[PDB]
Amino acid sequence: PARLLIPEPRAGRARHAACVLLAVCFVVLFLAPIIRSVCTQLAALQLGVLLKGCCCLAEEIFHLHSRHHLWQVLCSCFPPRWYLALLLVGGSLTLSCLCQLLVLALGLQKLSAVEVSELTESSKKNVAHGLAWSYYIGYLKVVLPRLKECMEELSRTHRDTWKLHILVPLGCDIWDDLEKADSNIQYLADLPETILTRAGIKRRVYKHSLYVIRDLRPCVLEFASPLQTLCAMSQDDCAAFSREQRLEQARLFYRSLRDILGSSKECAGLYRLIAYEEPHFLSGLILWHLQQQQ
Amino acid sequence: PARLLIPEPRAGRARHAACVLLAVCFVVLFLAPIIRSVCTQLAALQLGVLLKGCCCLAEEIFHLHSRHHLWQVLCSCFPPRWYLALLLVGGSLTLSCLCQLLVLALGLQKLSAVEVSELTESSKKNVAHGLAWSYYIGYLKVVLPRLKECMEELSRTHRDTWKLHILVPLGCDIWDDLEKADSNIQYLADLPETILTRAGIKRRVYKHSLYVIRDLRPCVLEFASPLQTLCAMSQDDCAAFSREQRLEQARLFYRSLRDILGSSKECAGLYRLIAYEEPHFLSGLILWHLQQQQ
Ligand SMILES: Nc1nc(=O)c2ncn([C@@H]3O[C@@H]4COP(=O)(O)O[C@H]5[C@@H](O)[C@H](n6cnc7c(N)ncnc76)O[C@@H]5COP(=O)(O)O[C@@H]3[C@@H]4O)c2[nH]1
Repeated sequence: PARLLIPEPRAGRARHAACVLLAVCFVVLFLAPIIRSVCTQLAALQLGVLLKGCCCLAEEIFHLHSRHHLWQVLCSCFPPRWYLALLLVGGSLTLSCLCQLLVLALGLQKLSAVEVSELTESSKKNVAHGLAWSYYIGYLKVVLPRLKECMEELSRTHRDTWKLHILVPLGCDIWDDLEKADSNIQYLADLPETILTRAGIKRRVYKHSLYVIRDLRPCVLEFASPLQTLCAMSQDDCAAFSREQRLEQARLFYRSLRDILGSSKECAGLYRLIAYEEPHFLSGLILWHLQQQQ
Repeated sequence: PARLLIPEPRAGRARHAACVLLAVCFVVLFLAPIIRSVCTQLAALQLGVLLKGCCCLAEEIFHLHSRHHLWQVLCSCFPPRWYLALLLVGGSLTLSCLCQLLVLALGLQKLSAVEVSELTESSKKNVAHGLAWSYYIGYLKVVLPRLKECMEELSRTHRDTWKLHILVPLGCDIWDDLEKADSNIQYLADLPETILTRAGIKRRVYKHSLYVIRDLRPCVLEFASPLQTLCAMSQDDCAAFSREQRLEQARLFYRSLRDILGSSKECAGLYRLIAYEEPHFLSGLILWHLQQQQ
């Protein structure tokens, strides 16, 4: 199997390194008269933060009813601990205000790549987590409990392997015809369908397929579909989206899906996530996962 | 029809208000000796930004190969115009460094609601835009060109109305049985299906339905499905997601879908977005949209 390097979540040791550098710099400040001097700089920052809120009253007043329907807007305007800044302003000029305005005009407070990356993958509001929730709720929550009955119905036409391997290709190749993927992968038949009236559509139909892979074992197998969506979210270039970020979002999607099916409760063992990169081959990986459980 | 208040995109007039306040404050500074003093504050900011990059070398060194595979990491570490800060540091102490570290330790640089809102909806990497791209590529790109042929095939069993009204309920109510939605909405039949081998599944089936609404007109009609996903992304509470943000994300989804089908090229006039809030009724709105085109 190929080496799976998916990124871990952020541990948050940067604050620890900042604290250590703070303590070391205080020790070198060792080897009372200057503490007031600290305040002469400190509220100098906390003015400008307030200034940012003042400018954020600018556009938000054009969004009163359409986004916020007064006190809600000013509640949303500045960071929530606003009284510390005024508390520090009271404990004491135009140069500071003009410097903060000269910063805020030219826009030199642009965050870097790693900061927006941690802000993206920290919140659960990016593309990959929402799309993984869509794939979990819309498909996997519904089909997977009805898998064993259709398997038994085809059985009247190996109980360890009655699962649903989801191929998750961390990359670009997504194929509709898996018989073009290898000469070893062969189509045999399909499962009995599933009929559900979902979201106004009456009798929506979910299907499957059964693939026999030999040298001599059957399995159910399909691709994780919405990666295909990402495959058109950068090729068509109508979304601001790059290939390196495409690989990043695919790894994030596999990580989020692994997390969701980790704490899943209905999906007992019926799923089996197979993920890979491009280093024939795919049948060899399928056979390795298939023999691994036995 | 109900009043549709969807939020406009950010115009960006806050920078203009900052510039005006800058010019006015410079005029009051009117009515050369102090400009060097500006630099004594100015690089005082640009040190600390560099300090943030120093702390962002901390956790990123635990993410060398798993996210970035040296120079790529330091390239991603600080904001890209790094030389202006060192240029300003050269033009001239421990108090400034300790103040910036004391800020970065306690974490008082937390962005407000409106800043993270503009950062979210500014980039095309939130939940609603990616999910709208999924609904456009997976379903609307495929089905809609094959609509007229199925309509003509049922016609051999009103050409102005041969469309697909997508009900987009900006809210919480999403129903599977539209006959429970009103006594006026009646199910009649379904369109001939669509069979496509998509993403490894052989013979995936797309269906539709035809609803006759009288007092005396037929139409095709369905719900925008993945809003249902959002309806379970906060009720089950396994995602950090609120109801006010649910209404916000639904409005954002309708806006993004309106934008995508605005610049669409295959979907000629075959879609017709109907969106509403909860103020019987739904049939009255459907009849108003249906009579509006004629
Ligand atoms: N009304 C309606 N009838 C349909 O047959 C249908 N099929 C798809 N869709 C909607 O279009 C989009 C395309 O599916 P996508 O591939 O991007 O992810 C889909 C897809 O990965 C998976 N899935 C759903 N139905 C099938 C299916 N029959 N076969 C394989 N996978 C499916 O579940 C994901 C989410 O489905 P929904 O989020 O409930 O609505 C889908 C989706 O929004 C349909 N909408």
